[PDB]
Amino acid sequence: EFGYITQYFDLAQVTLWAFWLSLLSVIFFNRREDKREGYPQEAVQIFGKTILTEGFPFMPAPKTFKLPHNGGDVVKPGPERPQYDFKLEQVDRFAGAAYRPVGNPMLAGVGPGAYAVRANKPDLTNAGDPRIVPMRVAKHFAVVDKDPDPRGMTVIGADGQVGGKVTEIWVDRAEPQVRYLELEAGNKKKVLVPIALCVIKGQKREVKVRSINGIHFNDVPTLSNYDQITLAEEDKVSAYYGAGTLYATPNRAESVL
Amino acid sequence: AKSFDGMHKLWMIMNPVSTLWAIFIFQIFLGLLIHMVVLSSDLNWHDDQIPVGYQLQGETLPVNLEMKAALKD
Amino acid sequence: AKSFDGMHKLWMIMNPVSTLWAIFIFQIFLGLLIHMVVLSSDLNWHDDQIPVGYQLQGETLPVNLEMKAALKD
Amino acid sequence: AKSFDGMHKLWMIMNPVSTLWAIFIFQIFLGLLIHMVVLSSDLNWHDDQIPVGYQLQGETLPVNLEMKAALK
Amino acid sequence: STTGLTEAESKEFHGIFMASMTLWFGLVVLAHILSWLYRPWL
Amino acid sequence: TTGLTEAESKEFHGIFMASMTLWFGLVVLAHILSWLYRPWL
Amino acid sequence: KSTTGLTEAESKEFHGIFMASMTLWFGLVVLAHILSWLYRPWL
Amino acid sequence: EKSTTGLTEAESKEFHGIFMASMTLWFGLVVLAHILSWLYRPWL
Amino acid sequence: MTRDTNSNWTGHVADTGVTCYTCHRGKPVPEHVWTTDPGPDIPSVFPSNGQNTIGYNVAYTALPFD
Amino acid sequence: DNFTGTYKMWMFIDPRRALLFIASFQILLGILIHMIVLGSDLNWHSDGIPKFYFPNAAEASAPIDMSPIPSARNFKFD
Amino acid sequence: ALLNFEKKYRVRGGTLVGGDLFDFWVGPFYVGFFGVSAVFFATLGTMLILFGAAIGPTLNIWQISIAPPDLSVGLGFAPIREGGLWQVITICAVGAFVSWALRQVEIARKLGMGLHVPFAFSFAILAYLTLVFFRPVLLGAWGHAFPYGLFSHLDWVSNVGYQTLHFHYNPAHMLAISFFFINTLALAMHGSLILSVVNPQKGEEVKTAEHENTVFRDIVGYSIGALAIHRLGLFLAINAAFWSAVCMILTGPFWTRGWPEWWMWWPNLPIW
Amino acid sequence: PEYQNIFNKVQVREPAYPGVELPKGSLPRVGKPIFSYWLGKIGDAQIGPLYLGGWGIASLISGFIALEVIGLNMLASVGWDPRLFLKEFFWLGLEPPPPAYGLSIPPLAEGGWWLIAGLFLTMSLLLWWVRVYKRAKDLGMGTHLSWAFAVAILFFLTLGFIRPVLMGSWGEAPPFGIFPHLDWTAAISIRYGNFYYNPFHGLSIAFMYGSAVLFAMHGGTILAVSRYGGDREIDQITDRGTAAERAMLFWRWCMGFNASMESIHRWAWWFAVFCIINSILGIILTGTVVDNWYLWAVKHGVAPSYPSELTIDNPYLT
Ligand code: BCL
Ligand code: BCL
Ligand code: BCL
Ligand code: BCL
Ligand code: BCL
Ligand SMILES: CC(C)=CCC/C(C)=C\CC/C(C)=C/CC/C(C)=C\CC/C(C)=C/CC/C(C)=C/CC/C(C)=C/CC/C(C)=C/CC1=C(C)C(=O)c2ccccc2C1=O
Ligand SMILES: COC(C)(C)CCC/C(C)=C/C=C/C(C)=C/C=C/C(C)=C/C=C\C=C(C)\C=C\C=C(C)\C=C\C=C(/C)CCCC(C)(C)OC
Ligand SMILES: [Ca+2]
Ligand SMILES: [Ca+2]
Ligand SMILES: [Ca+2]
Ligand SMILES: [Ca+2]
Ligand SMILES: [Fe+3]
Ligand SMILES: [Mg+2]
Repeated sequence: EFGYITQYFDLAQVTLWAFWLSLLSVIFFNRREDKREGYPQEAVQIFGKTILTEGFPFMPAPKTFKLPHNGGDVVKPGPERPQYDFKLEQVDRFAGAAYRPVGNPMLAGVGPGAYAVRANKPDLTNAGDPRIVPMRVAKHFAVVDKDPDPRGMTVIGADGQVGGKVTEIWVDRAEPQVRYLELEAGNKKKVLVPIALCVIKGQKREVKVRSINGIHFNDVPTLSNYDQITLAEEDKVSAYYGAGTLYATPNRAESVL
Repeated sequence: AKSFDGMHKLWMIMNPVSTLWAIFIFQIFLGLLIHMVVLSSDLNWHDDQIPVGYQLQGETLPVNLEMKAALKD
Repeated sequence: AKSFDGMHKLWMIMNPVSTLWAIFIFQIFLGLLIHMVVLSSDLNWHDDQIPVGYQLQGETLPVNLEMKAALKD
Repeated sequence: AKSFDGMHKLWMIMNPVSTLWAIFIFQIFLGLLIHMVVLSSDLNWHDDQIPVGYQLQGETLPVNLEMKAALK
Repeated sequence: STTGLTEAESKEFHGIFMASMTLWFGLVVLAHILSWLYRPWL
Repeated sequence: TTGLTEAESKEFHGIFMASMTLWFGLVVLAHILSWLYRPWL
Repeated sequence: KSTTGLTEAESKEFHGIFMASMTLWFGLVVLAHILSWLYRPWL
Repeated sequence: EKSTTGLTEAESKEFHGIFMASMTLWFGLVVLAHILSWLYRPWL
Repeated sequence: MTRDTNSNWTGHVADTGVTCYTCHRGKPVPEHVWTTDPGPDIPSVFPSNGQNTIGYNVAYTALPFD
Repeated sequence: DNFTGTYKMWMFIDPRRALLFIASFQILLGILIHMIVLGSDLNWHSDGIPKFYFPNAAEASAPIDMSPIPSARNFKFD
Repeated sequence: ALLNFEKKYRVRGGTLVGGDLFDFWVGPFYVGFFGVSAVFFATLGTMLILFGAAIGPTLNIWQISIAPPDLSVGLGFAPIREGGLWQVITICAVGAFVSWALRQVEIARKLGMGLHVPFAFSFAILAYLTLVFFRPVLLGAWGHAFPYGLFSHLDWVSNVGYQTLHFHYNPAHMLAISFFFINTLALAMHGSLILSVVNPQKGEEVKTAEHENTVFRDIVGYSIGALAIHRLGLFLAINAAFWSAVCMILTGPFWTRGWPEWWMWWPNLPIW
Repeated sequence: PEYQNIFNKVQVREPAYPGVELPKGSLPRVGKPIFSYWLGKIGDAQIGPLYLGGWGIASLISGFIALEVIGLNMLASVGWDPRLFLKEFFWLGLEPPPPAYGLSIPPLAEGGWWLIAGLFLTMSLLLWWVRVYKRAKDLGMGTHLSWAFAVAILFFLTLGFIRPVLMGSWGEAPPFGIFPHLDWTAAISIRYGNFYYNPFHGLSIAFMYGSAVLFAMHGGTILAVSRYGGDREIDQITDRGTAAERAMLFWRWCMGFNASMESIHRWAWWFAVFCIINSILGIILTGTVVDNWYLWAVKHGVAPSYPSELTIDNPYLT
């Protein structure tokens, strides 16, 4: 009879319902784990008052990370360290309007140039030593020939001008690889540039840094001690180079078409 | 006729060893390819049964024929 | 007659050990390939049943024939 | 005839241990390969039923024949 | 010079390169004459 | 550069050419035997 | 420059024994083929 | 330089003694199993 | 056989029918025919399962070849 | 003799690794030989000696590949 | 609502079209010119799908279907009730997808980061355009594209597959499936490893990068690294999409036999 | 443009790293580590060393016995010729027993070798499971990689052992080939009426598409903030920097909600595991509970209904 039916309820049906309920429930738990960073959120009210809201579903109860080498406990969701001192002016009088920096945009720490407030300790290896270090402190590293050694090259800066010269390489001992280039700038300071913002040309013996301009290499943040770097300093350096992607030229933040 | 004078300067901008290796590898690949392309056409010279077919020659040896006769019984 | 004088200088730009290894490996691969290409044609010399067919020789031994006869009953 | 005088110097540029290992491994692989290529041809010597067929010999033993008769 | 060869070294290399290429093409021509005599394809 | 001087290169070249000539000789001999046994053209 | 650390004396020694071993191996191969030709000639 | 296991020569002698005894006993049991199987169901 | 097909099987060859030329096409032995396929050569104690080869009659698949 | 110093073997071959290899290999080889012998004419579980214990099919053919799934259990195919 | 740390990043600039007119947020979303475009096109497309369901036989969610024109229309313009609605919706869909990608580019420019995500999205867009534009144009008719319906585009997939007798033997199809499977395996291993290192055995400290390398070198003998696994990920997903597009542009335009017969080039090489 | 971070431009070497110290009583690691320049262009350059203990040797003996069996049967199917083996390699296979033999142990050349290879491959994968568990637990880490591996093993055992036993035939299992196992896939869809109307098959396809989507998204997002140190996820988890902040703002602004640097890895875990859970559920019900998936979908109001215009006469009714 080709399509005769004996009974409407079967096992495939029930099992499908069970799956709909088993999904729909890992969504719940994952969405709750999503809110251990950045919450409670700030909802702005009808006439400017700000309250803390928590969303749907609600925030989870705090858990603890025990960091190694007596690096302390981290509770999440927990307290926050205080923001620094960014200045901003709103552009249009409603909660969803954008903001403008008030002073020199490069030295303001807002927009792509914002950074976080991390610990003032270096990241450690499994043995307790600082992880990112110059190649004169890590005496066992060597650049593989077949590859252009950047030490000596110049640091052209996106408008064609010279920034300085490369004098050191900063390596990562936990995973052997290059993280920073150190260079002497135009006013004879020592500044770092991340290796992921550098195009290295071996034959021209140049390093092109498209982010900032040549004269901008004088105001890159500096380090305390030059035998190690801390989490805070990493953030400051990288953020300064990221501010130039929108603030270097006055025409960069200005609608392509 | 003097327009090809500076040609020897080519090797001041092209690396000689890299170029030699590239040429050799390309020539070997092309050799294999052309032999395979001609073997897959009417010009094939291994299977054309010239100057004689050898499998057919083996099937019709008197010893093999006499053994095949005594089996078909 | 004097075009190929400096040829021995080849080994001052090309590494001798790498070249030797490359040559040896290529020659072995080519040896295997040509043997396999000729075995898959009419020139095959293992299966041509020359100078005699040995499977056919085994099928028609008198002992095997007499045993196959006593199974038809 | 004195063209192959310095041949012994070969081992000052080619590593002896690497060469030994390569030779041994290649020889074993080639041995297996040639045995398999010849066994798959008309020269096969395991299945040719020479000097006698053994499965056929087992099917026609008098004990097996008398048992197959009493079944049928 | 981006390859490190001077002009004398380049001249030397060029001499031998051209000689070798000419010899190779000669051998190719000979192979084709033999093939045409044996099995003409056009 | 390979670090070989010109004398070392001359030496290597001598033995390389001798070896290649001997190898090609053996190849020619194998083909003459094969033509005598089973001519293919 | 690529080098193996062997001097010329060590290379001579290695070469002597290598050639002896290869000759013995090829001798055994020839013997195996003579037996196979006597049993089952293939050409 | 050379690959070692840290065993001295006395420890190696001891291990070897017991290893050989155990292997001999195992092979004895194998032979016995095969004699029984041949008595029950001969295969050659 | 041709008369039988032309008269009794019109559910398939409806009023067009067949002649000799439909298969012989001017030759005594037709071009596309078949016989019971033995399969490739395998060891003598191995029975044929009838698949896992190239399979020229089943469109070059690894499906059962006969 | 010639085998006087064989016990020194364990000074460069690790006896722990040796034991771990041998035990594993022997157990796996045991399983393998049993399954190989069971898949032949020497099989001793379904051979009908000293008696067939199951209600087997009365006429079971020689199974081919183009077959359906059987309706009842059966262990006597020969 | 704003996150705890969000306010210092909400600055103006970074746009492509428009300028200061559409540079605001609505709730958590960022709008822009392309935000307006995307919502416009999504709303219009959805409403037209619903109307095409209303003039059909049923409003059951599983059985709605809007079909493309016939093959006799060619690359022309079909009546509204017999194909033109499908054409309008397929214009809206392209508009919405491209708007989505460009909005992503604006956002990434504002936050100071690289354009890897819109670039990887471009390959999904390319596969869609292969199925609705390139393959139909090369074959000469819009009616070679798939209908819009759950369960009803699956009938299309099935019959198109069987137009070549056995679609599993398509080579670019095999290569794409390889990439899909390996991608799921890699994602499982990556998820597991990070979770395992920050959620260790009870009463232990968070582990380090050395532990991550050691575990896979112990199990398998090689560890790719914490930055290269992200690369490997972008690579496997993009390649899956790419070879899907190739496999569909091959079927019909460049090959009309069965797919098993293509592979016949291999055992016919004159070298075995 | 700007550097995209796809290849390593400058490489550096230090002496090989032997690995985190193991608990006392462990075997040494075997092998001397070597370095690969080409592997170092895209990732880590060190190869080895390797840990071989009790469970990973029993595994690797089982697996290689299985491989020898499979290879030799494929080779016997062409008459021992290696030339033909290479010529017709994608068409060869080791085939399961004929379905009429049921669940008995068949003779060796009519399905017994398939049975042997299946048993040895099974044991190999279970020993490997124990190895993976112990390796992660001896270093003090959570055992999350063993849970996912367990799911995958269960899918391998379902199609292959559990479903053939519940059906009553070993001949319902896949063979060991390339084109042969593709043929099995198509045939089991044809026999049980169209897998496109199996709902667990649709859900697993949803999750396989989702795996590709999610991993393109995550790989992109972390390569796009690696200029701010985003590829170092453990530190961004235990001390949130600007890379994590930018990464979570991007998705919040784009689609309205986001995850954190630790939570996205739980989404990855689940998307990879639900795919295979639905795979198991869809195969285990086929044949044993449902005989035609299209008729099931018609009974539950799922299949569309094309207009007819004609009438075709079923010749078995005439
Ligand atoms: C009907 C077609 C003809 C045929 C027509 C042709 C034609 C036409 C050509 C060949 C050529 C070649 N043929 Mg033929 N050939 C046929 C059948 C065969 C068979 C066989 C199994 O049946 C074999 C094995 C060959 C093999 C060869 C090679 C010798 C050669 C290609 C070498 C190469 O590409 O190097 C490429 C590699 C490099 C360039 C690397 C560097 C090479 C260095 C310098 C040394 C290599 C030595 C050289 C190959 C050998 C010649 C040296 C002399 C003995 C002095 N032919 C049939 C009978 N053949 C080509 C040739 O003869 O070249 C001169 C050629 O033009
Ligand atoms: C109808 C076809 C003929 C046939 C026609 C030919 C032709 C023609 C040739 C061969 C050649 C060879 N044949 Mg034959 N051959 C046939 C059947 C066989 C069978 C068999 C199972 O039937 C085998 C096993 C062989 C094997 C061989 C090799 C000995 C040799 C290829 C070596 C090589 O690859 O070096 C490549 C590897 C290297 C160069 C690496 C470096 C090795 C160094 C230099 C030393 C190696 C030693 C060498 C292998 C042996 C020399 C020992 C004696 C001094 C002769 N032939 C049939 C009967 N054969 C070739 C040959 O003889 O070369 C001289 C050759 O030209
Ligand atoms: C119709 C074909 C003939 C046949 C014709 C030939 C021919 C021809 C040859 C062989 C050769 C061999 N045959 Mg036979 N052979 C047949 C059937 C068999 C069968 C079988 C199961 O049927 C087996 C197991 C063998 C096995 C062997 C090996 C002993 C040998 C391959 C050696 C090798 O590969 O070393 C390669 C590995 C190395 C070199 C590694 C180095 C290790 C060192 C040097 C020690 C190795 C010991 C070595 C294997 C044997 C030396 C024997 C001692 C003097 C006792 N043959 C049939 C009947 N056989 C070859 C041989 O005899 O070599 C001299 C050979 O030329
Ligand atoms: C027709 C064929 C016969 C048959 C013929 C044989 C033959 C022949 C042999 C066996 C052997 C064995 N048979 Mg039986 N066997 C039959 C039917 C069976 C059936 C069954 C369900 O029908 C079972 C379960 C067994 C099981 C066994 C095992 C006890 C033993 C395999 C030991 C092993 O795997 O190595 C395990 C090895 C190790 C782990 C390494 C060494 C052992 C050390 C000392 C430590 C292990 C502990 C302990 C000693 C383990 C074994 C227990 C006994 C005391 C031996 N046989 C049928 C009737 N069987 C083998 C045997 O007897 O070994 C002595 C053997 O030679
Ligand atoms: C009988 C049928 C044949 C078959 C016939 C076909 C046909 C026909 C096709 C495939 C295609 C595919 N097949 Mg197949 N296939 C078969 C068996 C298989 C099997 C298997 C296990 O047997 C597997 C694993 C596959 C796997 C695959 C993939 C390689 C490929 C699908 C991925 C893709 O296209 O991405 C590409 C991604 C897209 C097209 C997605 C587009 C994304 C757009 C831009 C974004 C949409 C957003 C949306 C509207 C927003 C909603 C928003 C809400 C707010 C949430 N096939 C059987 C044998 N297969 C397809 C293909 O390759 O096409 C290119 C294809 O056309
Ligand atoms: C439509 C309508 C009625 C409109 C009216 C509303 C009006 C008037 C205007 C609103 C303004 C605008 C412009 C709105 C547009 C938005 C609209 C309407 C719709 C779009 C919503 C949309 C497309 C959502 C789809 C969501 C889905 C299904 C996602 C699939 C993938 C998925 C399940 C992901 C979950 C995991 C997540 C959250 C991944 C993101 C994520 C990844 C991938 C990381 O790598 C990462 C790394 C480090 C930290 C964080 C992260 C992170 O969060
Ligand atoms: C020539 O080659 C040599 C010998 C030199 C070695 C080389 C090896 C090579 C080239 C191998 C090539 C292998 C290939 C291509 C393999 C292809 C494999 C594929 C794609 C396989 C796909 C699927 C197979 C599956 C899913 C099988 C599942 C089987 C299972 C789960 C078996 C279960 C059986 C059990 C648990 C045993 C029960 C038995 C018992 C005794 C209890 O029954 C009562
Ligand atoms: Ca010829
Ligand atoms: Ca012969
Ligand atoms: Ca014999
Ligand atoms: Ca019994
Ligand atoms: Fe990650
Ligand atoms: Mg099959």
